[PDB]
Amino acid sequence: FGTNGFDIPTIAIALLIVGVIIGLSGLILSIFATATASAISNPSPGTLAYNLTHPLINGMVSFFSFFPTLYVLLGVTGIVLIAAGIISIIMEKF
Amino acid sequence: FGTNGFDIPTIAIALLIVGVIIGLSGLILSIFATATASAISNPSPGTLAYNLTHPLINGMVSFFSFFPTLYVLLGVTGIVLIAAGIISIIMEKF
Amino acid sequence: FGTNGFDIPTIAIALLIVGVIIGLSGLILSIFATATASAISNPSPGTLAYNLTHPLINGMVSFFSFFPTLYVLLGVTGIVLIAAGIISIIMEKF
Amino acid sequence: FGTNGFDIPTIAIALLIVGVIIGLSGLILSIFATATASAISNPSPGTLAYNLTHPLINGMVSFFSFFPTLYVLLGVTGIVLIAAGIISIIMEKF
Amino acid sequence: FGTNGFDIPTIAIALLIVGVIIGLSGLILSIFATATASAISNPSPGTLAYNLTHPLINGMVSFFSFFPTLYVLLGVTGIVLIAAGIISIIMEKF
Amino acid sequence: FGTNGFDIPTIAIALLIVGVIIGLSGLILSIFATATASAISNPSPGTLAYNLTHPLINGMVSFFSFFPTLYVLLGVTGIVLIAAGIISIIMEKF
Amino acid sequence: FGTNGFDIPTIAIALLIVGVIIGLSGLILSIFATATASAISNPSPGTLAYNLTHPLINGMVSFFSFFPTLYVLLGVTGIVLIAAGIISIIMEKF
Repeated sequence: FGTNGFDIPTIAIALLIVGVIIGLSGLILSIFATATASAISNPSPGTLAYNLTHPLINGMVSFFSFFPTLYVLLGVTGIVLIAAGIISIIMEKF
Repeated sequence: FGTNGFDIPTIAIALLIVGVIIGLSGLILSIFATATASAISNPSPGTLAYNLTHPLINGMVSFFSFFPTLYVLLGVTGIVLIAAGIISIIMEKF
Repeated sequence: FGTNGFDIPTIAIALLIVGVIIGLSGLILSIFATATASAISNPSPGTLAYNLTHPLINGMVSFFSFFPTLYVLLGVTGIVLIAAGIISIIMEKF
Repeated sequence: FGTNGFDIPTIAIALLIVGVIIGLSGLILSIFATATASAISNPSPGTLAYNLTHPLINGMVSFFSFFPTLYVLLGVTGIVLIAAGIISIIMEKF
Repeated sequence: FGTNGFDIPTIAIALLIVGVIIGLSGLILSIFATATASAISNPSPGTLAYNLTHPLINGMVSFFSFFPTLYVLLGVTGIVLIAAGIISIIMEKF
Repeated sequence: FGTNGFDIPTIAIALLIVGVIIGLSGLILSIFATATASAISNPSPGTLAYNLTHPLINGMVSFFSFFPTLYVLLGVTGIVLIAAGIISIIMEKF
Repeated sequence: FGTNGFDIPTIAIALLIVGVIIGLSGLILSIFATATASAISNPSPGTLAYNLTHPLINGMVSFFSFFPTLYVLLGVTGIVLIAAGIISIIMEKF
């Protein structure tokens, strides 16, 4: 059901795979982050350990804050492919 | 029942396959999302785990919100193919 | 699901791997830093041992302060790749 | 009763085997856990033995809490296989 | 009584075999589950044994709840085969 | 019941083995720790024997405190394998 | 009266043998347990002999409590064999 490489069943299967992979990624990261939170403690506000550990958790927070826009762009990517497939069908179906 | 590659039984079979694949995709994603919801808990509004986990679920929500337009475009795709087949039949049947 | 080398499932897997690796790195460094803090003591403000040891912990603090910008740039890196993939798709999909 | 490797009697036998194996696993683990609970005592809240033994039972509780999602995913696995078999039948039966 | 591989007596025998196998599976699982229920006791709501045993029975309940949709899909599978056989007969009987 | 190496009965047996091994480990360590607690006495707070013995029990406490995160990660490991098996099934079942 | 190894008279003889063996086992164990009960006395609640003897009778009670589920599973075993024989007959009698 297509012309050259655009196949609607293939697109549906690809969406299935992408959705399930993202679900697994979210599940695994969320499970692991709880273990991280449990492991690290809060020594004191001003002792040596605080100076040793604070920037690491700051980087954790920053990178985990950068993920959401990555996911948004990854979601936006598919609409471009679908529109390109539609346009390619239109171009030489007539 | 056609001219070159447009076959009405083939179109019906293709619609059957697309519908059943989309049904399976919806079923599997809906089943898996319940397990995800059960697995992740709500630690606290302001502790370390919240900062570690919140953007991930934000990305989950965003991507799952992007699916509906993908499905709408995927549905729109078929009408173009059917109309192109009709026009191709008309062009050289007479 | 792509054109030449841009594969959305591959991108999702890469994000999974990067996230889990960063989580392991943060966990290991945070665990080890507590052992470092426990091991080193505070001899006195002005004796020989203080002169012998202070610049080392100063370098510890400085380098651990340099990590956060490294993590920020590492996070920024991925958006460039995703945008480049989108542009590459757009260039020759039409 | 199938096309290449999808056999409904074989699927039924596989479900039988999986169910009976899970039943045996639950029975054996539940029986053994009672013996574990009987064997370990509660020395005191703050003596040496408590410090020596508490994290072990904490790990017991954690791992036994991780089983339920493992079972849920194991159950979800079969629906994917059945749907794949149905789709494979549909693809080349017509 | 058929054309290539579609044989009505063979279909009837296959339905017989599937029905009897499902009957045996239900009988065996139902018999075994009573023994499981008898074996496991209820220690207390909050002692060590409860923490040790509760998630296992939760997984039991979940997986046994996942069976019904598996059976429903297994039943749906046969109609597809019968319809495919009918269509295959129609295609080249005329 | 699988495609290449993913076998649901094998997964169930593996979970059985892992659970029983962890149960035996917890039981043996808990039994032995009571004997350790009984054997070592408390000489005095400041005599020679205290200086000779205290860091050893400190290391005991520390290592036994490190076990819980080891168990948590060991539990997390299985979900990755199950998700990978599901994804591998999805990839080439269709 | 069978196909390869399933013989109804043989099955009946096997059931006869199993029943008579279980009857003999129950009779012998019940007779011997009375002699055990007669032989052991009750010295006192707190003297040396009580500490010396109580766990042994506790183990007696526990093991004799484990027999019933063993008998239940042994009884369940035969239904599986009979159903397997029926299915094997059905498979190649037609």
